Amino acid sequence: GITGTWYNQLGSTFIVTAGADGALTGTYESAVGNAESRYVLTGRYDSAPATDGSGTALGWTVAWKNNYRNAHSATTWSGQYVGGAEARINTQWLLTSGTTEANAWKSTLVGHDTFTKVK
Amino acid sequence: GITGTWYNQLGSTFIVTAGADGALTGTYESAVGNAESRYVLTGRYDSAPATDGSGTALGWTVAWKNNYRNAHSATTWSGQYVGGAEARINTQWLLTSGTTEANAWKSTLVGHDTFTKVK
Amino acid sequence: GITGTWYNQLGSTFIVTAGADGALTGTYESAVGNAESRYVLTGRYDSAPATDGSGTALGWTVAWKNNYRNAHSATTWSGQYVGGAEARINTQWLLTSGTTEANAWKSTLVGHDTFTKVK
Amino acid sequence: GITGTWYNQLGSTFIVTAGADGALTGTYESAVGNAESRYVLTGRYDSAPATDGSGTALGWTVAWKNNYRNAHSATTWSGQYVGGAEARINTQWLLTSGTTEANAWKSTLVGHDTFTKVK
Amino acid sequence: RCCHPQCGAVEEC
Amino acid sequence: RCCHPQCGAVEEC
Amino acid sequence: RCCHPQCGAVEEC
Amino acid sequence: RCCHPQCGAVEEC
Repeated sequence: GITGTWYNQLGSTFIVTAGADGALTGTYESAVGNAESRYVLTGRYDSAPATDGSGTALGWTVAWKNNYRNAHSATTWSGQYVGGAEARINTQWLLTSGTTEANAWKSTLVGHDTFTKVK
Repeated sequence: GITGTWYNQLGSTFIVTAGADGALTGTYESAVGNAESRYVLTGRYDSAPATDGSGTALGWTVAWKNNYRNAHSATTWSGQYVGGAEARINTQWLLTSGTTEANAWKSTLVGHDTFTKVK
Repeated sequence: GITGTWYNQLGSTFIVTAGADGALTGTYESAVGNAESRYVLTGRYDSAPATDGSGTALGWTVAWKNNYRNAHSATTWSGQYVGGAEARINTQWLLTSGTTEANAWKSTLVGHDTFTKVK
Repeated sequence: GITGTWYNQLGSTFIVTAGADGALTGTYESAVGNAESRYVLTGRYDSAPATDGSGTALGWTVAWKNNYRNAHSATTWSGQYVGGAEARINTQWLLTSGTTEANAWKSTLVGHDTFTKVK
Repeated sequence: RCCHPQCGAVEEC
Repeated sequence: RCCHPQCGAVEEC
Repeated sequence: RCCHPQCGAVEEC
Repeated sequence: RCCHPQCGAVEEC
């Protein structure tokens, strides 16, 4: 149920493939999806989740660098996939920028994203 | 400078290889390193960091399931690598457990780990 | 615009008074609001926000103990108030439980709440 | 055990008084203590913690505005007090800045501070 | 379900 | 408005 | 004491 | 170096 295209509320598109071994691979891109806005993503997920109705734990990372741009930062999303007619992936994320020692205290932003199968 | 064995304060060992493309692959294990406590990790890092003395942004994920155990959860670490005689990887992490709808509010733990090359 | 009664999506009620000095005082209670479910809250807010359309930064704390129950924990909400016809307070929170040294690593939960003037 | 002067690693001083009712009141200032860098803080703590060796849950807020300056932001610290010859307050914090709708996604920074009774 | 004040608990568990 | 890939940036700033 | 993989658990609880 | 009250700023930037 995880493999496929996902959309968040900001205007980003998450294209992912869930491997049978628990691997997550794909790309993260803008609404348009042009070459310069495409970034590689890799992650892991619980390939054998509980059957008590609980969600499927997962997480992935995107380093904001590709062959055209580099924002010297990386974001990690941690959350869970909830299946159903209105499937969704609920996450909380951490965006860390490369900083000098003096600015390390303010190197990490925290937020939350909800991804759906429909725009 | 990232490839190698890292240790945190909790007694965990992080063995990673930093690819030229920006990929991070490796294993996260207990101090003892027994097979039952070894988990796969995958992540990304900035392969072309700034040269102004800033750290190198990175992140990785570990789904807590292997061929022996499954904790139905996943942790993502977001932070930066700082080189030098006393190199370190400073991170903040998010541990999300698979939960029911009713327990989703308390599904995510947050913390911080500092990894060093020496125990 | 902050003084008054606010509701979140979990069924909790936030009754607050915003002082001219930047103080926030009030009570946090369940949908019902019985005595045993009422807790004291205190916080601070920017009493002179920017006039460029930015939100008003604020934060508050609730220690989960009253004259009837004690959950040995405390939650802090950090966020901003956005005025308008559909005013709201968007927050991210940290819930820390008192723990032994051995369980300190998993003492803090992270989440997010959105409060509105209408149920 | 909480009342008194505390110091973090960045170079900030936390002066607090723990009331019998679970209230925390005080000031947060720079190492120098000049009037322009002094800000009011208010919070709450568990006034009847467990007796099993667990820490004391607490939290406080500081809106970054005083009679001299205003940074249009607020920080909340959530953590626990651990008594002993080496007393400490271990916390994680959230710093939210007042932002426009468009910048709301990056309005909150996350970090961690450890306060001690000695510099 | 909810047994903590945060999730809006009304009665004790 | 958005100048970081995270907020869905298309144009570089 | 540790019963979760992250705190370096070696054995199961 | 520090321009925010939280990192212990003494002067204004």
